[PDB]
Amino acid sequence: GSRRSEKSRVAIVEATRALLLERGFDGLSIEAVAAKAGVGKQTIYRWWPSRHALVADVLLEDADKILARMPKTDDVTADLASWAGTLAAALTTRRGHAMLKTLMAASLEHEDTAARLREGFSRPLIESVRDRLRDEDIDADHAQAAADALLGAVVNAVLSEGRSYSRQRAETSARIIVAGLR
Amino acid sequence: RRSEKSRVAIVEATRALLLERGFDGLSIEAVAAKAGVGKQTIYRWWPSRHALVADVLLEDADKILARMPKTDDVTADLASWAGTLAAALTTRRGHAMLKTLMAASLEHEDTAARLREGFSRPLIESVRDRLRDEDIDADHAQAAADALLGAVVNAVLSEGRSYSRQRAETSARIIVAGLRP
Amino acid sequence: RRSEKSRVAIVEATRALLLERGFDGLSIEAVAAKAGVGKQTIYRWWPSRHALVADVLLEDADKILARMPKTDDVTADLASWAGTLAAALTTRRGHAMLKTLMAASLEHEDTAARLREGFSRPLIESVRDRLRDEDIDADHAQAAADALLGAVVNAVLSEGRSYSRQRAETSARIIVAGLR
Amino acid sequence: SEKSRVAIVEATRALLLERGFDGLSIEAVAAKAGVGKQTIYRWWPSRHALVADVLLEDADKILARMPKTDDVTADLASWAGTLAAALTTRRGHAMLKTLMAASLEHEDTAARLREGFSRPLIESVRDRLRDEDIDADHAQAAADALLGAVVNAVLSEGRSYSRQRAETSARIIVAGLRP
DNA sequence: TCATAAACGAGACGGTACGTCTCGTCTTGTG
DNA sequence: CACAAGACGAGACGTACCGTCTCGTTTATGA
Repeated sequence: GSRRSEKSRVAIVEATRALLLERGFDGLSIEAVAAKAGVGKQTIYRWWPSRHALVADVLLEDADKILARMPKTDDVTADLASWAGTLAAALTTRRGHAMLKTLMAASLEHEDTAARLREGFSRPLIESVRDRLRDEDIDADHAQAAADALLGAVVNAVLSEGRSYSRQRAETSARIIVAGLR
Repeated sequence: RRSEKSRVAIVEATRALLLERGFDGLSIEAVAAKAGVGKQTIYRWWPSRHALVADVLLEDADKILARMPKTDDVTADLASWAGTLAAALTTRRGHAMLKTLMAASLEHEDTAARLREGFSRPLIESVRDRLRDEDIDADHAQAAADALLGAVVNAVLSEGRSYSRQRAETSARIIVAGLRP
Repeated sequence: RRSEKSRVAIVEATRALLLERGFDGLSIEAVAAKAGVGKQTIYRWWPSRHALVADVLLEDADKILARMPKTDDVTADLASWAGTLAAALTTRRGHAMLKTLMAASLEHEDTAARLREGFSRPLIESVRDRLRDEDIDADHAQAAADALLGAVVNAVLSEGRSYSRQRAETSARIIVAGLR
Repeated sequence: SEKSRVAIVEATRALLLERGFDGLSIEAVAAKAGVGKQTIYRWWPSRHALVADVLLEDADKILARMPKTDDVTADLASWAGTLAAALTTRRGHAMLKTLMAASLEHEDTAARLREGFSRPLIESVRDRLRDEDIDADHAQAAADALLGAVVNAVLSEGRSYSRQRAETSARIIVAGLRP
């Protein structure tokens, strides 16, 4: 029997990406997506339960555009500093920013997509950090509070202030936090 | 003139509705109906839904903004303050205020500006000032404050209730310790 | 509170779409658009597409209902009344009206009752009364009226604007002759 | 495949009974049969065309042959009375309503239904009159008048319309055909 | 002491979007 | 190698709110 149209799925996904880019999450209608992709609304509803699941699936496929590798060296401070700065750079590009904003918005509005987006974004970042500190044998309570403050520094700053938030502050926060672990 | 009864009604309905349905679930018509008011009397005094919500949050600002204790141990102070903040953002009310502050700020530029003035800026200021009351270099105070507030706010926003005073305090201790040569 | 003019605009728009679509392709959204109005202005004041359409039909009763001529020649009068009726159901508008009236009525009984009370009944009453003048058994009058209105209405419902004045008039002539 | 074409018709029939016209859906018909709706669309554009075929295959429950004896008034009265009974039975009223709706839904369908129902009734009357050397105009007008009376009346009033009324209109019309 | 204008409750207005529904065509796997 | 099962583009359905705009109807002085 009939099966899902790949062409329509691709068109929907791409149209959503574009509309978030030019309008934001709050500015996104299922109707606009359908129009822009030349599909019927129901082709969207058939496969996704909401605006939120659609948006989540669209961000997740772009998750590599934010998660860079964690550098491994004898020098742990410079590793987490490079990691923090690189992530900051990523989160202050036009789409890095719009991606973070959208990600926050969708998470606030629906718990399921917060969880999925977080296994897509939050968790791998924090685990890069905890893994890196676990290499230097740091008590997990501490490695946790540390990963907390390093990622939180960046994500919170980029959400409060905009693209103006510079690498340097992130790298500084990485240095302080790391030196705190004696 | 202006009706105070109507105003308190509207603000109270906006609070209760924020609490029960979150920001995305708040409609003006709902606020009006629960307040027994005509919705025009909401548009007459507030330029938008976001500004109204902003006002409501600011009026509640003292539930979240706590004064930095200034004793002899900067560590115990910053940790006291962090755990206190994390405890205050962890009740249904504090949490709802956090989520709302975020949603509203993400959607409206000037509402973001007001809420940053009323919440983010003073909270960064608390930590920053407290470190510049010793003589930590300014960049280091910025970055440290960035990290403490960052830890608390992003954690609460990620794990809600199951965030603890303890992790926020420990985080405070690690940051402060990273400031001693 | 309730806007006149919005109402007027919706009734005219409805008339237009029925006239062109007709009842089966009548949508609220097309009406709203055509009338420069919000849907909810239609939904607020009308429990159904049928009650809307029925108000629109009942306002145009005058276009169809005509006074019964009363002369010395009852044959002449019923011929004229019927030919005048069949003329008015053979116009673009009158025909679209009949189809709509019948379509609307089939779908809901309250609608059929309101239209039968604003249309069928005054016409059969017109005929029956005209014959009650000339003094005729009730059954005969009734079944004569059934056939005078019936010939016209069912001809027009079946074939369309190809139906004629002549046929209606002649049917009248025949029926009345038959009451001799 | 014409084994499917038939299994669809009686399925539409069966359904059309319990749901009536407005509540008919190609989807439901495809479901009752062992068939994908595309099979139904292979032979019919729409619901109206299919309902129309069902009805046409059941024309004989409505139309009955014109009696031809030595008494025209009796023949026509009999005809009109029989059609009148047929149109106010219970299934007959429902059928008439479905026929009218189906016609209103689309012009092409109103034409097929007129051609298989209205037309042979009219022509049965015109022909029965042409057998008595009545004028074509007068035979047509009398036809319009008898069929018209019955059909219009059953559409306007319920199933309460009676044999005697149709019969009476017949006697009146025929009486009026005399010099 | 009234009359008088503001602010008010109510809620109708032209609109946008929602999420559901059914139509008639298009697609694909299996029987 | 035809066809049931059903995905698809289209677009109307009736509902919920949006922000604007009348409506009478309180009120609270200051003429």
